[PDB]
Formats: sequence, C-alpha cells, structure tokens
Amino acid sequence: ALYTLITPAVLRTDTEEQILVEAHGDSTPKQLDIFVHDFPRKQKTLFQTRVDMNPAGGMLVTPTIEIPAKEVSTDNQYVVVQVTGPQVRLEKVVLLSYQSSFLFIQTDKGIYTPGSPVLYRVFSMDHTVIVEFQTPEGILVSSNSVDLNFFWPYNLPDLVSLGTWRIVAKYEHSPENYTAYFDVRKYVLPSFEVRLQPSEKFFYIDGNENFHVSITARYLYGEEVEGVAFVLFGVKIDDAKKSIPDSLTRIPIIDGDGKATLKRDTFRSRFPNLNELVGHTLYASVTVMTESGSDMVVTEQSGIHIVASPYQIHFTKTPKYFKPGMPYELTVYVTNPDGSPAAHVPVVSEAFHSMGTTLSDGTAKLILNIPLNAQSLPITVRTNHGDLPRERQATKSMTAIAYQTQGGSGNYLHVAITSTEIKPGDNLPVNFNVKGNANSLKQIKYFTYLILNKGKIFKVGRQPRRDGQNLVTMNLHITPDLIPSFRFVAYYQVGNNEIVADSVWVDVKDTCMGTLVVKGDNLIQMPGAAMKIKLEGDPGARVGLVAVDKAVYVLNDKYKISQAKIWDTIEKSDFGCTAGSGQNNLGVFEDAGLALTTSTNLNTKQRSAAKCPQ
Amino acid sequence: DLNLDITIELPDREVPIRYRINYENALLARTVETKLNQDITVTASGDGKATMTILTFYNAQLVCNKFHLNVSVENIHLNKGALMLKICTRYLGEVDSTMTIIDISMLTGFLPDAEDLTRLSKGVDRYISRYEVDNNMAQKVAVIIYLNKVSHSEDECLHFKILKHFEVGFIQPGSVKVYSYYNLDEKCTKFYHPDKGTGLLNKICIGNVCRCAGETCSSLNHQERIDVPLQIEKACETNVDYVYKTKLLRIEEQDGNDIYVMDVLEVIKQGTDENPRAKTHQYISQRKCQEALNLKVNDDYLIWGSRSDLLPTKDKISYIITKNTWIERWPHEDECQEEEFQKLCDDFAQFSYTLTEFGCPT
Amino acid sequence: DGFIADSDIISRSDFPKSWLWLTKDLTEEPNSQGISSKTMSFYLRDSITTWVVLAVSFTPTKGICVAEPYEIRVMKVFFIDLQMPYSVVKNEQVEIRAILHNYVNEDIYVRVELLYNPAFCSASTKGQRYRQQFPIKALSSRAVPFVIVPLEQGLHDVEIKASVQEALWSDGVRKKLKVVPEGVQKSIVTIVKLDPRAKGVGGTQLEVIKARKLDDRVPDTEIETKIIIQGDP
Amino acid sequence: SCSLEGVEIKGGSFRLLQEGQALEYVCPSGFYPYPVQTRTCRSTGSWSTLKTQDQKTVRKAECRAIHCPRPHDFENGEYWPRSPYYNVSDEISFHCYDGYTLRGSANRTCQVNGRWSGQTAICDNGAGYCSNPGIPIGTRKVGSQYRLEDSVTYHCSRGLTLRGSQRRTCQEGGSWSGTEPSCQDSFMYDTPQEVAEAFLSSLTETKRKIVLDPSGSMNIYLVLDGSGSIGASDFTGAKKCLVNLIEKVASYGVKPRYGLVTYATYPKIWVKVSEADSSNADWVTKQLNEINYEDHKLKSGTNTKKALQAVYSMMSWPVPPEGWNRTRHVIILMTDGLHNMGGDPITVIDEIRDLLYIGKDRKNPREDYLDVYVFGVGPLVNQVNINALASKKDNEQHVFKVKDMENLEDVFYQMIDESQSLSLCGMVWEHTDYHKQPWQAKISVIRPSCMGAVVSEYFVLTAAHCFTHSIKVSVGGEKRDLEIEVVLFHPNYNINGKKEAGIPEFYDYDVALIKLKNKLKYGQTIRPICLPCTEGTTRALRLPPTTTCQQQKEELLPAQDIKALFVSEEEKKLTRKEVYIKNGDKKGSCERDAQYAPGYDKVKDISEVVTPRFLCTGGVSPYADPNTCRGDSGGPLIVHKRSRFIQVGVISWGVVDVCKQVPAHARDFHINLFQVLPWLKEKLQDEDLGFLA
Ligand SMILES: *[C@@H]1O[C@H](CO)[C@@H](O[C@@H]2O[C@H](CO)[C@@H](O)[C@H](O)[C@H]2NC(C)=O)[C@H](O)[C@H]1NC(C)=O
Ligand SMILES: *C1O[C@H](CO)[C@@H](O)[C@H](O)[C@H]1NC(C)=O
Ligand SMILES: *[C@@H]1O[C@H](CO)[C@@H](O)[C@H](O)[C@H]1NC(C)=O
Ligand SMILES: *[C@@H]1O[C@H](CO)[C@@H](O)[C@H](O)[C@H]1NC(C)=O
Ligand SMILES: [K+]
Ligand SMILES: [Mg+2]
Ligand SMILES: [Mg+2]
Repeated sequence: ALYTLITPAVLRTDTEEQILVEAHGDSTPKQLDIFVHDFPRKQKTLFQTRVDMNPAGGMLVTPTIEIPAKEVSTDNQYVVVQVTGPQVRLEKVVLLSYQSSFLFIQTDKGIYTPGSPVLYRVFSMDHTVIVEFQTPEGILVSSNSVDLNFFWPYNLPDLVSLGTWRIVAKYEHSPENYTAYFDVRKYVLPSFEVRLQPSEKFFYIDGNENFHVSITARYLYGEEVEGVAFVLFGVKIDDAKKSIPDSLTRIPIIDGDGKATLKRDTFRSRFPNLNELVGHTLYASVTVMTESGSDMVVTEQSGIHIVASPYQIHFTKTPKYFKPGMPYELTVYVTNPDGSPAAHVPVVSEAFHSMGTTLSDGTAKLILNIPLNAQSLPITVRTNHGDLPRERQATKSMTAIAYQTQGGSGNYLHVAITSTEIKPGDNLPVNFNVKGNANSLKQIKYFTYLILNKGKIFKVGRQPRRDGQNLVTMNLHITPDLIPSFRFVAYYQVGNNEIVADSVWVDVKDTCMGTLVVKGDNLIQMPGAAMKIKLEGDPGARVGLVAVDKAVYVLNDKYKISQAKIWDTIEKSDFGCTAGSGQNNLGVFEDAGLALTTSTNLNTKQRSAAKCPQ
Repeated sequence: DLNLDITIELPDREVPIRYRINYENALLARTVETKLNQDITVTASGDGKATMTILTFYNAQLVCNKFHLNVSVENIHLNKGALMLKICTRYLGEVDSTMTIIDISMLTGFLPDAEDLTRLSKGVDRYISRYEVDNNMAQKVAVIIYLNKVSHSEDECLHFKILKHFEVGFIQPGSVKVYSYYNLDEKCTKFYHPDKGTGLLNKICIGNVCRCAGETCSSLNHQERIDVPLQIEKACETNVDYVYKTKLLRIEEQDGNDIYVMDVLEVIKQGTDENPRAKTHQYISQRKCQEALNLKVNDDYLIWGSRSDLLPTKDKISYIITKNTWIERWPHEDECQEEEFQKLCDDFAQFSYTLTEFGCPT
Repeated sequence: DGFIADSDIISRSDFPKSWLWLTKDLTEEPNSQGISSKTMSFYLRDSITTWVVLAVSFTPTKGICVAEPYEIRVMKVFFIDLQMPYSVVKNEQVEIRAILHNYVNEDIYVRVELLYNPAFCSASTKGQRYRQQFPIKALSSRAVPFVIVPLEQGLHDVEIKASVQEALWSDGVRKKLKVVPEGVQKSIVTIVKLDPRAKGVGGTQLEVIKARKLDDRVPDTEIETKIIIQGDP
Repeated sequence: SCSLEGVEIKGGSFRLLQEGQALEYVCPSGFYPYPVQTRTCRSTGSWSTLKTQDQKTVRKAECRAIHCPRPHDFENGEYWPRSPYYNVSDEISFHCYDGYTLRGSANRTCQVNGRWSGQTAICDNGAGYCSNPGIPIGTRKVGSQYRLEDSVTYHCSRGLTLRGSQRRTCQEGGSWSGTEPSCQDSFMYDTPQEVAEAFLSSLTETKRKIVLDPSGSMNIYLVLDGSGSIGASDFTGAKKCLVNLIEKVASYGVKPRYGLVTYATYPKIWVKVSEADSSNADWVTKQLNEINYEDHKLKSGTNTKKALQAVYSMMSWPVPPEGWNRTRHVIILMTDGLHNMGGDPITVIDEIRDLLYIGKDRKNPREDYLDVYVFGVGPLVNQVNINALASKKDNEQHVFKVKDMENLEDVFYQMIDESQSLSLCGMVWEHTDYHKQPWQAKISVIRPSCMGAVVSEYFVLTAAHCFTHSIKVSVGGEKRDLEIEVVLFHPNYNINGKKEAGIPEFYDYDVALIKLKNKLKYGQTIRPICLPCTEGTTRALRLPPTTTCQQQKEELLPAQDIKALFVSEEEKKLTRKEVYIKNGDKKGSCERDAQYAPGYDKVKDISEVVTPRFLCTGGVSPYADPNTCRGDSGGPLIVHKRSRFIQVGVISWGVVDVCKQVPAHARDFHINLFQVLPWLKEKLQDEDLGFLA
C-alpha cells in the first residue's frame, strides 16, 4: 500500500550507488525493474537491473545502480531513477555529478626553480582523469588525460613565469576539480630553519597586553644558530598588510633563541580606531641572519586574530529544529579564533540552567527540556571559563524551529546518540524515540534507518519495535568506512500514508581508514649512509614515496598534501547541508542529502546545485 | 565554430609545425622555441581567431644603487704588519636608511684589532654581535656592523685596524657590503687589498673575454751558460707550441697592462701559427710584472710558450705571458764578441742549430 | 704534513632538494593483525641536513593514507657549509663565503684549499692550489671567504676541501655556481593577430616575422625566441 | 744513462727497457702504478719526474688499487650502493623514479681494466626533441633541456681525461652531435675484443661489407709515428698490425687506394694514392715490410701536423677531379699523441674537412666521407691528444688505447680470424651465452650432470668419472639432446684402482671421449676448441709450421702461475671464471692440499692421489681463485691467448665442496692434456685436427 523510493539527492557517475526501495503494508513478493534514463528526454537506458522484493527481506531492497559517465556526456545534468513492478511505479529526477570520486594531487615539493621537473601523483579515494598546468597569470599550458598509474613530469622552462602555478585534476565534464599549487622562484635552500612561537594565539583588540614572538633558529642538521633578527609587526587587512614601522626591532639570536616584542602603546598609536581592526590579524615578519652574514631566512608569524574573546561558539553541529515535548540535544562547538577545537572550556545556557564542558573535539552536548507547547526556541550559549571576565567570554544565539508534523498529527521521531568522541571500533547505542497519538504509535512495527557517508547510502537497516516501547535501542558498530563522519537518518510510517523522520550528524575521529607507518632506527647518520626503513601498511597497498630536504619547507610549507586536507575536502563536499532534523518530513531528507518519492506523491523538492549554500 | 589551422615554418628545420585550434583546445597556449633570430613564416587558415605573441629574449648592454660606498686599506706602524681599514657610506634615498648593515670580510689571515672593534661597538645607535678575543684579535673573519641608520645627507665613515693572524702565499682581497632592512635587494659591494687600488684579482680582458692573469709574476730567465740538451728537452715538451727568436719593437700600455710588441726574427720550432714572421706579436702582461720581466726595447729574446695562451684579439697575434711562457735574453750580434757573451752565444747557436736541423729528440 | 692526503678526501656533491620518488607495493604476508611490512634499503644523498621521508598509500577499500613524516638526521663532526647565491654575473668579481664548522669539543688546526677551475679567475692556479692553515677553537665556526671571477657563462663547480691535523676528520664540497651573461636580459614583444576571415586572402592569412632588430646586444650571448599561439574564446 | 737510486715502486717492481733510457713499473693484478707506468731517461742522468694528470709532482711511485669511476650524478633515478670508490668485481645497479624509463645497463660490474661493464644507464621520460643523452659514469653533465639545438656539456674530475665529446648538440634528425663521452684514468684501457668490435662495426655495415657510393671509391691512409718516443719494439708491432689490417680490408672485396706514411721530424711517404700500385694490397704490404725504425733515427722528433699535411696533399687537386665528392676517406693514425713540432695537428683535420666539404651544408653534412681512427702506441699515450684527432660519431668509437702492443696485435689477429669458417678452433667473436662459449657441452646421464668441450664434429672431451642409451649430450644451448655412439675412456683410467689401499676414488687419467652418432653442425653457438699439439693451435698462437709440441707446451704451460679460465653454469647461465694454474713454485703447496680432501684422510704421501697428469688451481696465492662446482666437472680448463681459446685441461675433482668465505686449502685438480696426448692423437686420428707427433 505504501511504496517508497529513497536515493542520494545527488548521484555520481561511474560509482556504486545504493538506493532504497520499500513496500509498507504489502507482504506480496515482487520482481521489480530498476531503470535509469537521462533526463528530460530519456534518449537512453543508462542502467537497468531487476530485484526480488520479498517478506524474508522485510519487503525492502537496496539495489546498487551505476551511471556510466561516457553514456551521459556533453553540456546541470539530471537522470530519472525509475522503479516499476506489479502495483509499483516510482520515479525520481536526481541531479547528476561528474565527480566520480575525490582526487588529490601530490607534488614532490611546494617550490621549484626555473628549468626543473615538477613530479606529481594523482590519488583517488576510490580506484578517466584530466591534469592541467596553469601559469601564475592563469594561462593553461598543459592538458593531458592521465592513467592513475603513470604520470608525466612537467618540465619547467628556464625562461619561465615566476610565482604560484596551479595543477588541476578533474574528471572530464566536471566543474569541480582538485587544485594544488606550487611556487616557481629563483631560490637557494637556506642552511637553517626558523620556528616562531607567539605569546598567545590571539591579540585582544582592546587589551592592554603586549605581544611577543619567541624565535628559535636551528641549522637543519640540528645545531643552534647565532646571529641577529629583524622583526616588523603589522596588521593584515584582507590582502593588504599595514605595517607598524615604529615596531621594527633588531634583536640578537644567541644559542638559537631570541624574543621580539610589540608594545601595546606602539600598536595603539598606529591603530587608535578599534573599527579598523575588527576581523583582521596581526602578523610579525621575522628575518634572521647568521652572525657571519653567510645566510638569511625570512618567515612570518601570521593569523594572530585580533579579537575580543579567546573563543568562538558555533551552532553548526546542532539541529535547527526541535520536537516539542521531547528533550532537545544542543551540541555546542567552541573553537579558538583560528578554528581549531577548544577543549576543556566550560559552557552554559543560563535560561535553561544547562552547563557542560567541551571535550577534545571542542564540543559539549547539553540536553534542553522543551515544553509541549513551544513552536520557537531561542537559545543563548556563552563560555564560562574561570579565568576570563564576563566581557571576554564568547557568546552566540540561535533560534530552533519546531518540526511540523504531517497533517498536524502530532507524531514525532527523535534519534538520540549519547556517545562522544566516536572512533572506529566503537559500539554506539542509538535510541529511537517516538511521540504522538496512542492509536498512531501502536501502528508502528519498525523503523527504517540509513547510514550516509561521503554522499552515499552506505548501509540501510530495519529496527523492529515491539508495541509498548516508546524507546527502542540498537547497537551500531563503527567501522573505518564511517570516517570522517556520517549521517543517521531514520523514519517510521503510519497508516501507509504518514512518514515521520529524523536524522543526526555524527562526527568520527579523523584518521586514515587503513594504516601506514614508516619506521626507522632514528639514529643520526653520515652523508651517503646505507639506510633501511620498514613500510608498514595494509596488504596490497601501493605506496608512493619521496625524500625531501627539510630546508625546502623553510621556504614553503603551505601546499603539502595531508590527511586533514583530505578529510576537510571530503566534508566540504557533503551533499547534506545541516546537522540534523528538519522543518518537516521532507526537510529531513532534503537537508540530509536524500531524495524521496512515494506512491502517495510525497516528494522531496528538486535540488538546486550539488553545492550546499554558503 | 573555432577551427584554425596554424603552420609555422622556421629556417632551423625542414618540417613545419602544425596546430589545429578548435573550441575543445582553445584555452591551451602552444609554444615553439628557436635559438635563432631569423625570419618566421606563419600561416593561418579557417574560421577562428588567435593571438600570436613572439617573444625575443637577448642580453643587452647595460650595481651600487641605493648606497655610495668607499673602502680603502693602508699600512700603519705599530710598536706587526697591521693595516688600517677605512669605510665611508651614504644612503641615496630622500630620508636616512633605517637598520643599515655594513658587512665586512677580512683579507686572508687578518683579524680585526680587538680594542678598535670594541671602540667601534660603543654607542646607543649601533650593534656588533658577540666575538671572542685572543692576542688582541677579534676572532671574526666576517664582521657585521648593524647601524640604527645611515645618513642620506652626509657620508658616515668608520675605520679600524686589522692585524695579521696567519701568513699565506697570496692575500685574497677582502670585501665590504652595505645594505639595509628595507633594501635587502641592494647589491653594493667593494673589495680592498693592500697592493691593489680596487681589490681586483689580476685579469686581462679583450672586449668581454677575460683571462686570469695570475697573482704571481713571471721573470726573464737568465743563465750564464745553456745546458743545450736540457734546454732542448724543455723546448720539446708537448705543451710547448712554438719556439721563436724575437726583437722587442715597442712597449705599449692599456688598461693597466703592458703590451710588448715582438717581431719574430726566426722560427726555431714551428708551432700552430703558420706564418709568424708575417705579422707582429703582442705579448701582454700586468704592469706589476714590469720590473721582474725587465724587457728592453730593441733587445732580442728567446721565447717559447703554449697555444693555450693565445688571446682572441682580432687581426693581431697576441699571447698572455704566463708561467708556461719562457723568455730569455738573446745577446746581440755585436755582443757576441765580448767574452761576457761569447760562450752563451755559442750555446744559443747550438740550441738553434739542433732544433732547426734535427728537431726534437723524441 | 699531519694532514689527510687530498686523494683520500672524497668531496660531497649530491645535494638534491627532493629524491626517492619511487613506488613500492606491500606484497608481503599480513601479520597477525592484518599488517604487511616491507623492508626497504637505500643510500643517503650527500647533504648535511635533515631529510623528511613521506609515504602516501592507496588500497581499494582503505582509500588514501598519508603517513607521518619520518625524519633522517645527517651530520658530520667537522664539515664545510657553502651557501651559494642563485646566480652571479660573468666577469664580475664576487666573494663566496664558506663556513667551516668544528663540532668537536676540542681545539683544532686545519688546512683548507680551493680547487683550480679554468672557468674561474681565483687565487688557485693549474700548478698550485690556494691553501691556508689556521686554528679553530673547540665547538666553533669560522668564515672562510674565497674571491673569484667567473670567466664563462653557465654552471661551473666550486670545490673546497679541508682536513684536521693529526686526526681523521676531513670534508670536501663541490657545488655548482650559476653564471649569467653580462648586461640585462630584455624581451622584444611582437603581437600578431591571426584572423584569416578578416585578414586573409581566400580564408588564408600569411604573416612573415622578420629577424628582430637587436645588436645593442652583448656579443656572443645567446638568443631565444618563443612563439606562443593562443586561441581566442 | 740514469742511476736507479730511488726509482723502486712500493708494492711492485720495475724493468728497464730500450737498454736503460726508459723504465716500466710492474704491479700485481688488480693494481696499477701511480702516478705513471713508464719513466724516461733525462739528459741530466735523472729519471723523468712523476707527474699526475694535473701536472702536480708526486714524490714516490706506488702500486695503487684499481677503481672504476664513481658516479658523480645520476638523473631521475637512484643507484645502489653508493660508495667512496668502487672495487674490481663490484656491482652497481640503477633504478628510475616513477614516470621515467630505463635505457642502457641496469646492472653494471667494475672490471679489472677500470671500466664498468655494459652501457650507460639513463632514466628518460621521452619528452625531449632528442632523447636524454645520459651521464656516463665519472662525468658531470651541464644542460637538462633536450630541445632542437639545445646543447649539453660534460667534464671529468681533474685527474682524469675526457674521451669523446665535451659538448653535444641536439640535431634536426633527432640525435646528438659528436659522441658519448667517457672518463679515462691512467690505468684504463680497451680490451682487444672491444676494439676489434668497435672498429670493424664503425668501418663496416652489417656478415659485413664496406660501404661506398654507387660507382664509388675509397682511400685509406696509414700513418705511423716513427719518432724517438715510440721505440723499436712498438714500431715493429704497429707494422704487423697494419699488415693484418690490409688483409682484413682486402677480404671485403673493395680496392681501396692506400697512402703509407711514417713520420718523425719529417714524414716519409712510402705509398701515395696517386701511384698505380696504391690499390695493390701485396704492393702496399711489401712496402710496409720495408719500413725500418732506423729510418727516422737521426731526425726523431714528432711533427704530427706535417704527417697529416702529407695526407691532405694526397687528397687535394690541381677545379676538382670527376667524382671527388664520391670518394670515402679513412685515416688510420698510430701515435702516442705526444706531438712536439708543427703545432696542433687538429688544424689539419679542419683543413681536410674544408677540402672535402664536410660539415658545411646542413642539408648534406657529408660526415660519412671521412673517418679518422687513432690507435695509441708507445709506452706513454696522451689521451687528450689522440682523442682530439679521432672522429666523434654518435654510437661509434674512433679512438683506442689498449694495455700494450701484444694486445694491439690481438685486435688485428681477431679481425682476420673473424672472416674465416666456423671450424676455426677456439675462436669467439664478442658481439648471448653460448655465443661466448660455443665449445661448451652439457652432459646428462640418468640413473635411478657433467660438462664437456666440443673438439671436433664427432667428439666431445670430458672427464671419465662422469660415467658407468643412458648418456645424453647437449650443445649450443639447445633443448635438443644428442644421441651418442660410444664412450672411450683413457685406457689407464681406473677410479677403484687403489680401493684396497684405503683410497676410494683414484682420479688418474680421468678423461673420456664421447663420439656422437651424428656430426655436429658448426654455428654461432657450436664451435670446437683448440687442443694442444695440433696445427690449429700452432696457428692460434700465430707460430710457424715448424713449431714443435714441446714449444707449444712452453708457450701454454710455462713453469709459472698461469692465468686461465673455466666455464661454470650459475642459474642456467654460463659464466667465465678466472683462475691460476700453479705450475711453478706454488705447484707443490697446491698439490699437498689434496690430503685434506674427503676420503683421502688415510693417504700418507699425496703422490698417491696427485699424479703427474694433474693441473692444480684454486687457493689464495697468488690471488683468491674461484672454485669449480659439481656441475662444472668434466668441463674445459682454458688458456686464452692471442685472442684464441686453447683447452689445456679437463676439470676432474676438488678438495672442498664449496657449492662464500672459501678456505685456503680449496684447490681444484684437472687432467693435463699434454699428459694424455698419445691417447688423444690416437683416438682423434681421423678428425682432421692435424696432430704433430
Ligand atoms: C672497496 O674497498 C674498500 C675497502 O678497501 C671499502 O671500504 C669502505 O670504506 C671504508 C674503508 O676505506 C670503511 O670505513 C668502510 O667500512 C668500507 N666498506 C664497508 C666495510 O662498509 C669500499 O666500500 C669498497 N667499495 C665497495 C665494496 O663498493
Ligand atoms: C670616499 O669619498 C670621499 C669623497 O666624497 C673621500 O673624502 C673619502 O676619503 C673616500 N673614502 C675612502 C676612500 O675611504
Ligand atoms: C576548478 O574549480 C574551481 C571552480 O571555481 C576553479 O579553480 C576553476 O574554475 C576550476 N578549474 C577548471 C575547471 O579548470
Ligand atoms: C640486476 O640485478 C638483480 C640482482 O641483484 C637482478 O634480480 C635483476 O634482474 C638485474 N637486472 C637485470 C639483469 O637487468
Ligand atoms: K622581517
Ligand atoms: Mg571526523
Ligand atoms: Mg714522439
């Protein structure tokens, strides 16, 4: 009686896409045909299979579809996913993406001299591809289809444009891409490195404190540098740097160490008007010369935010909708001004008399009890750090809105995860909680749930519900497949007519999904020495290697590949746009990155773009 | 749509280069390179448009840009072989240059006088980094003086003694650099040396081609008798290209070099130059070697040398005098009657006779 | 005399900014915990520095893994450190400032020599290397200036060698000096618009670019012409 | 003459030559005299001072270890291992970075002539207009761009000399101008095999043919340094070489016109291309046999330029003759490169290139019309100078320096042998594996592996202890295993002869002949090896038809330590192993190690198990010898002489089974074929081998 089709709200070409087809209130076995056609003309059948839906399977099927990029090329593209069978005809138009997976470029260095080869690899998270080089002026100078097994070095000419070059890797027809950068400069490697340590990671916009940078200068072979440093402070306003000329200071570097100081008085004389500072950063340019004058290194301490508080409160990890008469889980996210998580910070919502202290991931979950009658929910949170005056505490407000029930039924679903700092290997209790009409609720026999990861449906399941149980608990085993995060979407249906849905966004500890370690003896070596290292990793791993002079990083360290860049890039591409729940049943699917259609014509609205709004 | 056929014909190769430019590859710039400067013929057929840029790179005839700098070094008396180093500098901008640096390297084997350096390091406007002292010498071969500023209106001068730490065969020039915090771009450097007005190593340039002239001087060979077999062997080393008897016609000067103009009187051993007697030969030396070479106009010389020492002088034969060059005074015809030169003359005649008649021995 | 024989001093010369750009396959049998190891042998290059070995792996089910950097620290107790300028100009005298490091906790007497290279005018000659001898205190450094005039355009080795009296310690360094022609590098820029429809005959456009007018040019210096074609959108 | 005070060399010896006006240092194998090998007597009664290449004076001569050049750089790849210096027999291997492809030899071995085996390893991404020229080991390259008209320059570490091209330019045709450079040290030299192959391959096109224009012509100019520096012995050796070269050239059926010039202070022209007889090989050969070293005794300087001007004068014309632009010119120059009169000879080369219009028209460079080959002769060769005169052509060699004159002669002996039929005994042309040992036979007998040598179309010689339809024999490295007809054991053989004396195996007369059922077909991989006291071996050693058996024995097996070799199979690969036969003062101690062999513990006097039939190798004196494996038993013990391979023994038994850290008593024993000649002569009487006695 109720037939439903759920897909990702965006489908990728050339990759396994699970979809979910269900029959509720129907225990008759069926052969279902699954089609995918190009939209709107349906010129061709992009994909086709057939599935068996039977009682033994909960009258639920999860066919995998796959859309070949080569069948649907040429310039937003859509496809229509169609399910047909006895008494069954569902159809859904879905946005297509040409980004079949996530690509990442590794180059051998971040900086090159004229007349030298740029060596690069392209990695894909799931194993074709176009690679392009552009000059600093933005001119395309190389364009090649590459096999992900063999890459062609780009040989820089001797008469070559200086500045920041780009390598771009993309699937053909994809407006998305991965861009990496490298500098081309006339440089020689310095013989030593300069490390900078600010007195604080921030600078109070209206504070009284001075600011210091401690300088450590060490030769790359490990010994201390003696010399002199010239330090100039300034404020970076967007792109332009406005220096504080009277802050220019010359200080001795003795036994590798020195300390430069910006006096508050000097700062104020130059920047008396607080308005000019809001949103901007302090920087310190540090130029170190060895005592003999044989060598010099120029680096900069940047990104010292000029702020009124050491913390920031964010609500980006908490749902903007609540269920009246059910406890609302408020996830508070506190960061430092640079956006790293702030651990061990007390927070409080005074109006609710709720307190918590953030964990290593910077989050604290507070439970707010919500009266049955509330339709709007103003919330204000502030830090409550014992060492700060109230004026330095960070604060932030939001308003959550009540989930609108289908037809005013008053039926709700709330999925609760109490666990924190979740890591692969963990066993996570998931609570299904229902609220509403007694006669409606007795009709509930099961919850359907989907685990969404990196834009896909990763797993679908059924959770039984014995009548009487307004609380039903399930164990979820966390595997490396759920890194860097996942969504838990769930719903029940009543009377083959009403769908009630919820979802939660669950962060997972970011690590490699597998394992890779380089082990050595850690002894100091002589030039030309015989080395042995062990590479430890997963069976069948293909390992790309490189050895880089640490001196290279002294000149440039901004562009290197890393795991955090990998996970961050993936998160920025999430098809779901919110931290959970929704304005109504359809809102829950849409906001989580799912499309829904039903035999009763309950349909999620068309999605604008693959990219979640700013 | 866009559909361009491009043909490039270069003289440096028979097979022209051909591109098609269409919508699909329009963004891609195509480059061709030639090391010549010759006519280029380009053809374009079809629908689209393109921009062709021809870049010709070359070196054109054209540092101490933002500072003036004078350096001199002098002898002084200490009662030692002490020297006095003097440095004057001024900034060429419109205000004083902040955080200026005077960067000094010592002559080989010299170190700063410790008392003078300490005297210099005083003042609320300067800084000189830490140095140990031994035997009244600051243990720094490179000495940096940091100034809070240098004047743009008037020269700022300083001086200090440098003392001999150790001896060497030859003393390399020292140098002084000046730059400042906001002008670390500045290439401003002068050399100094107790025996050279400008601290420059001796070289000899013909246009843009320079040769190292050596810091050591060659000297006229003198021998009261010639061991003829031995002399023959020396003349017959594979690196000895020619052996001549010459007369010195003139001594000319230019760019601190002596040009000894030689007429080749006799080819004793024929070298690479096929007709040396036809053209006059310039033998070039630094004036530092004047005294030691002690050549006299109208005197005759035995000269042999290496082909390596030929200079790229157009329309004259010129050699650099080097340690491979053998020069010896050849007594005049009338001198051959004095008992002073009698037997030496016999030796020269026998040397000449053996070589011209029989050649080298091996 | 009390010093290491020159021929017994093998100069360091291999100073790459990056190397070991290779790929290995974890072909070996997983241990009890699913982990397969691979022992890998190689030799270090010549730099006295810290190397960072970076590994990035991929397996079909585990996606991409970037490993933590592994540092290799390289050192000698006595060595030459030679910072070279990016380039120098032909015929212009310049000073090269080597640093000698004594990381031995005792006073030493050393010999340092600059090798002869016909491409330079220096204190060294074909017959005689420029040699100095001087003390260095325990655990200290000493600047050792060398004055040279580059006589030839291109890349030419500077080589310095040093040893300690009545001890085994020695080091040599050979590094490339980049020598550019005199004068200044200029570019003559000629822009030609290809547009056969508007400029051609029968849809064909023929352009002849004549040899460029130069010869304010330094004699015998190289010339390079780049012909760049860019289609218009 | 010169006093011998303080001439001695640490670690070696010296020998005076040319009656005391020159001395030669002698160093143990694996070593070389530093800084020079030969000194000359000065006028002052003092020996020429010891000078390094940098012309830096050395105070003491000493025998130093041979090392192959260290890599100074290797682009787009890694090599293993990295050492301060590389010892003889050391191996180095190369590996490319990702995205680059390896050309040349991935694995290279350091050889006793100071050279690395194989071809330069290059890691190339094939992006250039031209390929990546590479970095021969020991050189440094400047220039990493490989576009049309780009150049790269090479240099060697001062102390060594650059052979080949110091600069190479990428040409329109896709190749690099000039020829690949290498680094030459004082002790380095070309093997005679390498030179024969390089020269003949350069001169001909491949059987082989000399190539000329349609209706074409060829001029060969033989130019021989007869100055004082050369010496009478090398001069006469150089003559013989030229005589043999004339024969070789004649085999190709072309009729070159010859020029024949010897020179010292002045050139003496013996044959001019303009003479009627100049294309007459027997005439030219006759004149060549006329030349006397005394002819330049009086005026004995070295004016190489003037010699070359005599070649130029033979090429020049009074307008140019019909078909002048059609003739191909080959200059064969033999000199020590120590010219001392007339200046730089290279200027004549340029004049000749001008005359022949070579390298003037880029549309027709005409480089094919001139080849200059230079062979270093004399006691002291100046490499830079001989290289300067020699043609520089891509993938060809035009300049050669061998160890000594005997080796130079071997070059030309091998060339003459190259033409002849396959039945020519003990002859190998070094172009596989059986290509390198075509005499080698594998013998398999099946019972509920030995080696042998082919000695004729019917016969394979092996060891008798290998035996007792069972016996299969394979050659040429073929799956095909041949049927035998009968095995003839030496009649005096008896392995159980001394059984009752407590000696279980007695190896005396341990030789057997296998007669095949069918005749062998000789080919690239199947050839016979020379036997002692035959016509073939008299001819292999270049001796007269009057040479006696005793004279062969004195030549092949002197009472000394004798360099020899055997062939071992290591992993389906044949490989040559260098050993020393202890036939002199070490013979006794080599033999006595027999009493440590298994089974021989009861032996009281080693003459009971080591007889006069045995030759002995192995052990550590004079050098550490490799040992035979069980598989190698029955195989040939070979002496390599005048470019030929002569079997002197059959591998019989060893003291220690070492199939390293091998013990000093590990000797191998072989049956001396000179000791079983009557059986050999008798059994092989009908094989056309031509035995003496
Ligand atoms: C060639 O032989 C020498 C030994 O004469 C090897 O010497 C190495 O380097 C020095 C000795 O000069 C030692 O400190 C090393 O320990 C030696 N090698 C070892 C044992 O690791 C030299 O390595 C050899 N070259 C090779 C084998 O490639
Ligand atoms: C530099 O020039 C000034 C003149 O402007 C002169 O007086 C002074 O002596 C010079 N300084 C030196 C050579 O040290
Ligand atoms: C790659 O993606 C971004 C989108 O703005 C940008 O760098 C650029 O437009 C793209 N590059 C391509 C598609 O070549
Ligand atoms: C190089 O040597 C190794 C063994 O050390 C061998 O496995 C490899 O096949 C060799 N490469 C060749 C012979 O090309
Ligand atoms: K700074
Ligand atoms: Mg995470
Ligand atoms: Mg001679």
